[PDB]
Amino acid sequence: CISECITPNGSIPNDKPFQNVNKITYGACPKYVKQNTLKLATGMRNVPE
Amino acid sequence: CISECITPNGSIPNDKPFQNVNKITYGACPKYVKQNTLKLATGMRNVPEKQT
Amino acid sequence: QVQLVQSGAEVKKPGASVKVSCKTSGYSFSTYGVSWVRQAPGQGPEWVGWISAYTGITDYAQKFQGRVTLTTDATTATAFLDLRSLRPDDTATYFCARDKVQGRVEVGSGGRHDYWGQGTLVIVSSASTKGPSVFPLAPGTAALGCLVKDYFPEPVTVSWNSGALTSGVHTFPAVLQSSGLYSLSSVVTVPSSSLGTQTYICNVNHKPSNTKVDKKVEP
Amino acid sequence: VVLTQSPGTLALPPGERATLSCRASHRVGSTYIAWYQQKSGQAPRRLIYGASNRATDIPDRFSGSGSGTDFTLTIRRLEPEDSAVYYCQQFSVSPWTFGQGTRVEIKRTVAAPSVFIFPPSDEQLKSGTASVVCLLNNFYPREAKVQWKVDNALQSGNSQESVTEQDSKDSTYSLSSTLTLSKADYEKHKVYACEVTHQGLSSPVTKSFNRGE
Amino acid sequence: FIENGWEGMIDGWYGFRHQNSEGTGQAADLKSTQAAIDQINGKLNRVIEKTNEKFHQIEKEFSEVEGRIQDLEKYVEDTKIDLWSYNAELLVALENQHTIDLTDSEMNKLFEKTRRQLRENAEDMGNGCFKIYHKCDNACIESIRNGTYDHDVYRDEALNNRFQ
Amino acid sequence: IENGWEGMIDGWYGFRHQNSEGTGQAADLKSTQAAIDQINGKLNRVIEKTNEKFHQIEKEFSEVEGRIQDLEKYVEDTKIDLWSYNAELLVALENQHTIDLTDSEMNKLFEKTRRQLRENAEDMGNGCFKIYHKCDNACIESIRNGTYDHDVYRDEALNNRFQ
Amino acid sequence: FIENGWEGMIDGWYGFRHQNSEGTGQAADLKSTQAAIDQINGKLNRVIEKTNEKFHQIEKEFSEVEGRIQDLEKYVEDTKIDLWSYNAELLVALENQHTIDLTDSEMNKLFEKTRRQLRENAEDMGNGCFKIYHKCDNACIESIRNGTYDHDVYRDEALNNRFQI
Amino acid sequence: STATLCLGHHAVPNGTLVKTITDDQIEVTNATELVQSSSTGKICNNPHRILDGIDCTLIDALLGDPHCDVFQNETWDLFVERSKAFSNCYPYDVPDYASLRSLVASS
Amino acid sequence: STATLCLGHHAVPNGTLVKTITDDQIEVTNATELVQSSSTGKICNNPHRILDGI
Ligand SMILES: *[C@@H]1O[C@H](CO)[C@@H](O)[C@H](O)[C@H]1NC(C)=O
Repeated sequence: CISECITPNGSIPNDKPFQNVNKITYGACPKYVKQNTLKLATGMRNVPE
Repeated sequence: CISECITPNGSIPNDKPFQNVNKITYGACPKYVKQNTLKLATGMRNVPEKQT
Repeated sequence: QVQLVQSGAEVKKPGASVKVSCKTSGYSFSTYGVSWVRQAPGQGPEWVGWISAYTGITDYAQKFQGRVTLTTDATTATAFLDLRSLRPDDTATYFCARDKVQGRVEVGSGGRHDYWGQGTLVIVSSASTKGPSVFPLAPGTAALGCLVKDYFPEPVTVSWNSGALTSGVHTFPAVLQSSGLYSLSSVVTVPSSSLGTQTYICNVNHKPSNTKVDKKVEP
Repeated sequence: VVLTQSPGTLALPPGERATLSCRASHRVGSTYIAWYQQKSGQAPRRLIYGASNRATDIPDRFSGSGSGTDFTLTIRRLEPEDSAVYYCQQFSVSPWTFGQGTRVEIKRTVAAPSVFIFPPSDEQLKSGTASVVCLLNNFYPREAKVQWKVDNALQSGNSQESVTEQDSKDSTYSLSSTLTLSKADYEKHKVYACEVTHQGLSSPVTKSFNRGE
Repeated sequence: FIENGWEGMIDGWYGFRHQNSEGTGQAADLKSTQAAIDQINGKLNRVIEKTNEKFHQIEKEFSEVEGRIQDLEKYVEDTKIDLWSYNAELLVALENQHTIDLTDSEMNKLFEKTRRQLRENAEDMGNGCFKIYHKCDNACIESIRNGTYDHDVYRDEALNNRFQ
Repeated sequence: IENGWEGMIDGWYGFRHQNSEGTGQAADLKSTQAAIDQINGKLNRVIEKTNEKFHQIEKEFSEVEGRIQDLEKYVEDTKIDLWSYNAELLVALENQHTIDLTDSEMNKLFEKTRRQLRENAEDMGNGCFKIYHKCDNACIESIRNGTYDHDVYRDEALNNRFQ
Repeated sequence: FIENGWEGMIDGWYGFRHQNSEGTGQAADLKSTQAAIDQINGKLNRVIEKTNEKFHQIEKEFSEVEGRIQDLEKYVEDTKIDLWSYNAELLVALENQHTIDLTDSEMNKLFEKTRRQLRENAEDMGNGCFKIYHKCDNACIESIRNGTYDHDVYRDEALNNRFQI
Repeated sequence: STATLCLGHHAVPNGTLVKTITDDQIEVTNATELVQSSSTGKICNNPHRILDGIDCTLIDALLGDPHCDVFQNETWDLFVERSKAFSNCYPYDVPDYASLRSLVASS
Repeated sequence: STATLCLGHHAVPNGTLVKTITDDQIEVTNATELVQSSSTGKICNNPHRILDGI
């Protein structure tokens, strides 16, 4: 397959800016962070009717 | 001359907060960054006039 | 599938204006804007403007502003380009192309000039139109041709046998004469045995002067 | 936002690597860059978008990269198919702008011109002028001289020439120069001759013809 | 103003709901919709604009106990992580607070555009609606939506229903 | 104001009027300095003198040493990458702000001017006012310099507006 | 608008000061007060929300001169400190600029709420007050404050004092 | 008689919770994940030239343990040492092992 | 009849492009460079006591 990021846990896709798989990496990879999830908002505040 | 920042590439002026000359420095120096240019805006959005 | 068919070459004089159509298909017209780029012969492309088929918004290059007007017709699925006060500077070939994604989620930049028009020539000259004379280029490998002589303006389209003979043909760049007109050669190298059996066609066609002259060659 | 791209042209053999640059006058997102290929006549075909990614149906010979101000397009192993002009373009900042354009010529082995002369048509003669055509066909490199002679009277400034673009199959050009006379001057001289100097010919080569025959 | 927001609006992101003689109806304002989008789009593009590449780095897992150098190799890499982690937490938080205020301002701005358009022919009901004080049939309504409503026309009619 | 005025060189924000006595222009110096003073002070914080460092670690190397050198290079690279991010983010934030700061300054001047005219004028929709009375040049500077008494032109204006 | 603010308001953070026939008087708007508080509260909680734990780290003071390793152990720890210090200066600065604009907008919002309510029965004096153009006794005043003022009621009275005399 | 015109925004039946400066949770129309949290569990052989040390460590291929002969004269972008690996030659040790490993690895 | 009064801001014939959160490029009236990009190529002997190991 193709994957520009390799980790011991396996290869990961670098479409995201950050990752939580392993601090050991090789190649074009997201930055390792302690968080396992950070949601970035892509829309307005949601208000029910 | 007078210059409070020295690098191998030569002396640089520390009037800016960042620099891109060399990561090796000595004295009161700007912080080395990978960017070779960062423009900080010192005025409003520039809008040309409508027409007629 | 997905395509952009533009209008045929127009020819206009220094004062007047012009309108170029770009017919789209194969994708839903209203979820994507259109970018327009022009190309002065021999020079590289320069951008003209952009219009959204979702929001009607436009962004003209500030070089043209005033002279240029982009519109879209959702029914026919066509973008239009109107340029006024034509200078001889504006003599160029004009391209439309899909651009930006509108409404839909987002990104990254997957196009952004996905697909382009075949291009549409605009000539801004004050000179007269003149149809070409077509002379035979009278003939072991052997060579023959046509000579398309003393015409204006461009373009002249030359093919062979409605396009049935494609291989071993070289149609040359039109060359400007001091007489103001154009001259153009087209040649074919063919095996010098097949002569009785074969024959040849000069699909010469100069459409600023409606001249379809398919005129022929033999030793 | 000006994109100056280099080198001007560049000629490299098949199976070598072209490495095209595109320096920008201001910093630009890696996402707002695109590369195009254009073979004269047809419209621009888009190779790369977002600086890094191939558009679909594009061989992997093509690939791109760049950070902020220096963008580059690499054709990894050239083919004769690839002789074209290449344009970088940015659409981060109105006006969307294009590059100067880098030409790529593929640098194949030397090839001599096949020289052919053509007398003026009997249909043309009687209409009042004469045009002698000389054709140099399927040669390499581009640099090829053509000199005319009228009963060895050495001509100049009444010929005018036009070169084809490099071929996409065999990577050879083709030339046609055209001597223009008056029916009065043409129906006065016998030996019309087209002498051709070129790298492919170890010494010039003339093809000629005697008028009427 | 609008306590709430409309489910079932699928034409776009901001819109108009009218009621007149000819009946009720709805329609989205595409221009201020894309305006929000284009910002989120570009903001989002800058965040995920492709990261760094890294190759031969230091070791970060260890089998045996080495003392001083290993303590330092672990401290360096931990210190790194903790910082980058803070960067990411702060980034998202800022970006979000902004993405909210961006979109709340877009609605807000559309409302004002619409109020300046009606000039003195209508009043703000208090829930982000307008009581237009004249016969505004469906042609008139789209005239407002598409930016062409001439107030100087319905001035007299409206002005008089409002005041006596 | 879908646009802004070229050729205004009196200041950064201004008034363009048109009345019987003719057209004319003039800059609002107070709200101009207001924008400036913020940009100024923001800019001063950023470039407030950076910091001094002397004997640090080595960062270039001639020979291959393995482990320690690998670490000395990782440390200094990691540093750089972070500071670089800080600077990119800083500028971006500061700029988005410097824009919204100056857009609000214009915005604020407009409101000041609307509260002043009270019920003697209407917002044309392009950031102008149709003042509904004879406002000669004395009256105009009265607005600009914060002294326009509406209670004075009330009756005149109020009646052109409605009857 | 209000080029000043009220000392001695201790009922809450935002309020109403009225003057009518029945006399002057004051009272705080609790809902928009808590609105500001709840934000500051939550912003503040996220900042001071539980820190890290760290145990066996590197050494950071030294007795002898060791050269290379020590030089690195001190560069690492200094580089750490300098960054975290920047983070903290920036954080507070941002958070504060926000905490200001948050509270300025809250006042601002209450004012609008109150203007939309009065509809066409009053005008903005210019200093963030209203000249209500009718007899508004104390009942009427709390009617505004507590979100129940029916304008359709005092319309005619007000409308006429405004456009006549 | 008269008419009513209303300005509004959309909303959706199941939003997503996100964080901001001032608050911990707040529902928005849509969001996107910024942290890559899972992996495929396998290593992609492109575009990086991988080389699988199978039963050999790197240092054993260097020196030329018998079973590590298949590695001779090899190249790699990324060498992969496996848990399963062993030595099976004359018993040795490398003062400064990790340095030699590192430096050959990046050669 | 009546009169018209307009509030406006200035603009300049050649702005400068800068970055923001939402926008990659955006023209503003003026900006300033924050990164020292070039050097004089020589080492200043003040105020630091330099010593040349020749
Ligand atoms: C956000 O929703 C869009 C539709 O607006 C969807 O296609 C996209 O993948 C969404 N992202 C996530 C993380 O759910």
